[PDB]
Amino acid sequence: DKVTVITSPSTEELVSLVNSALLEEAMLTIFARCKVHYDGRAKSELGSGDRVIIVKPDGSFLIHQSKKREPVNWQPPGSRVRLELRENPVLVSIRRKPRETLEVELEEVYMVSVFRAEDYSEAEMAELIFENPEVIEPGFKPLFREKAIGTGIVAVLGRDSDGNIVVLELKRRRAELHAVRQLKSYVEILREEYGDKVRGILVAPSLTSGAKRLLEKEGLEFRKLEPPK
Amino acid sequence: KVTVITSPSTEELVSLVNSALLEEAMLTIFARCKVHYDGRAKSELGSGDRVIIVKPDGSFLIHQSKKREPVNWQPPGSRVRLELRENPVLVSIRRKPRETLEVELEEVYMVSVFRAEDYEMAELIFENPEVIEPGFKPLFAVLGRDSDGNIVVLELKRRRAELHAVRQLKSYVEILREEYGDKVRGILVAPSLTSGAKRLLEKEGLEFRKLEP
Repeated sequence: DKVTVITSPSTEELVSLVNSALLEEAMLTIFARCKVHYDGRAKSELGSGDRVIIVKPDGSFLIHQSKKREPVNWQPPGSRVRLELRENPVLVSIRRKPRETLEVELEEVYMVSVFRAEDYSEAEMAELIFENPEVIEPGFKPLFREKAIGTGIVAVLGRDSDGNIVVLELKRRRAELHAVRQLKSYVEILREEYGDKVRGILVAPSLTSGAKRLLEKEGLEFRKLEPPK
Repeated sequence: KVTVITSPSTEELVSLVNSALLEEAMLTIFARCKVHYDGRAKSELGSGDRVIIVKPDGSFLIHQSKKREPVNWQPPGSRVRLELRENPVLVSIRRKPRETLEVELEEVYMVSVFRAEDYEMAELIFENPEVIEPGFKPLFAVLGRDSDGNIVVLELKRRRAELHAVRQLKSYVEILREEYGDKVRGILVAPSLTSGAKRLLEKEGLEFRKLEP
C-alpha cells in the first residue's frame, strides 16, 4: 500500500482519501481547478485556475501554479490543515503564531493522490575485487593493489582476459572529473612503459555526467561497484 | 487533463515524460529515488521516497516527506530530459551558470501528466430585496427597512471583507442609533469576510450576508 490514486474522485471519495491521508501521516497531492484565498498580514487573492496542491504530514501546505518556481502560496510546518465541506469542498490551512489562514476552494478535482513516504574506506572495495574478480570483467585477473604515493589515491593493477594490463582507480564516493584525470595519468604512465595495450577503468558507484563525458573522450572506461555496508 | 499510471514499466515512464515535454504539461512522479546534484555547487542525497514535479517552464522541484522548501530544485529556464541507464534517470540541465541535477528513479510508484496555464451591488439589492433578508424593504452605503419597521444599514464591499467597513458600519449604526436608537442594525454585504472582520462584526452586534457581483 505505497500509493493510492483516484482520478476524478467523488465527494465521498475525495473526503475518504484526504482524511485517510491526514490521519495516516501520508503525503496528499491534488491536481485541481481551484480558487485560492490568503487571509493574513499580507493579503492575497487568486481566482479560478489549474493548480497542484501539496499537503505534507508535518502540516506543510504548498500551492503550485502552472509556472515559475516557488509556491504561489504556502504554509509552514506545524500548521493546521482540514477539509471542510461547503458548496465545493474547501481545504483550509491555518498557520498559528502568527495566526493567518489559507483557503483553497476545490472547484473541480482532477486527481487525488495519497503517497505514503518514509522519512530521511575504499580498501574494502579493492579486497572485494580481489575476492571476486568476476565483478569487473570476465576472466579478469587482479594482480596487486597500491596506494598513497604522493597522494591518497588507491589503484588496482591486473591483467584482462586477453592479457593487457588493467588499472582500476577506486572511488568510495561519486566519481568526479578529478578521478578521471588521475586515472588518465596512471594510464598514460602505464602506456609509456608497457605499451598501448593497457586500458584503465573507473570503479565507483556512479559519476557526474561530466565525468562520463571525459571518460568517453579520453578513451577510458567505467565499471559499477557498490561499497559494502 | 490528467493521465496517470501506477507502477509503470520504463516504456510507460519515458512515454509520459515525452508527453509532458511535448504538450507543455506538468509532470508529476511519485517515486523512491536517489538524488545527485553536481556542478561548482555540490549536493548529494541518498535513497528515499520523494515527489518529483517538472513544470513546462523548465522548473524542477524535488520534495521530500517533510519541511517546506524543495530538497533540491532547478530554476526556471532550464532543460529536463529522461535517459535510460542502470535505473532510468531524470536529468535537469541548468545553464549559465551550468549545473546539473539528476534523479535516479529506483522504484517509480506513479507517473502523471497535468495541463496548465492560468498565469453597483446596491441596485441588485433594490431589485430583489429578498437577497438580504426575507421581507426586506430598501430605501436609499445603503439605507433600508426591516419588516419590523426598523432602520437597516448596508455597507457594500466588492471583494473579501477585512475590517475597515466593519468600523464604518459600527459608526454608521452608532449615529443611526443617535437618531433612531435601538433595533437599528448595520449589515456587512460581501462575497467573503475575514476572521477578524467576522469577529469584530459579531462582538459589536452587526451582521453579514453573502452577495457577489
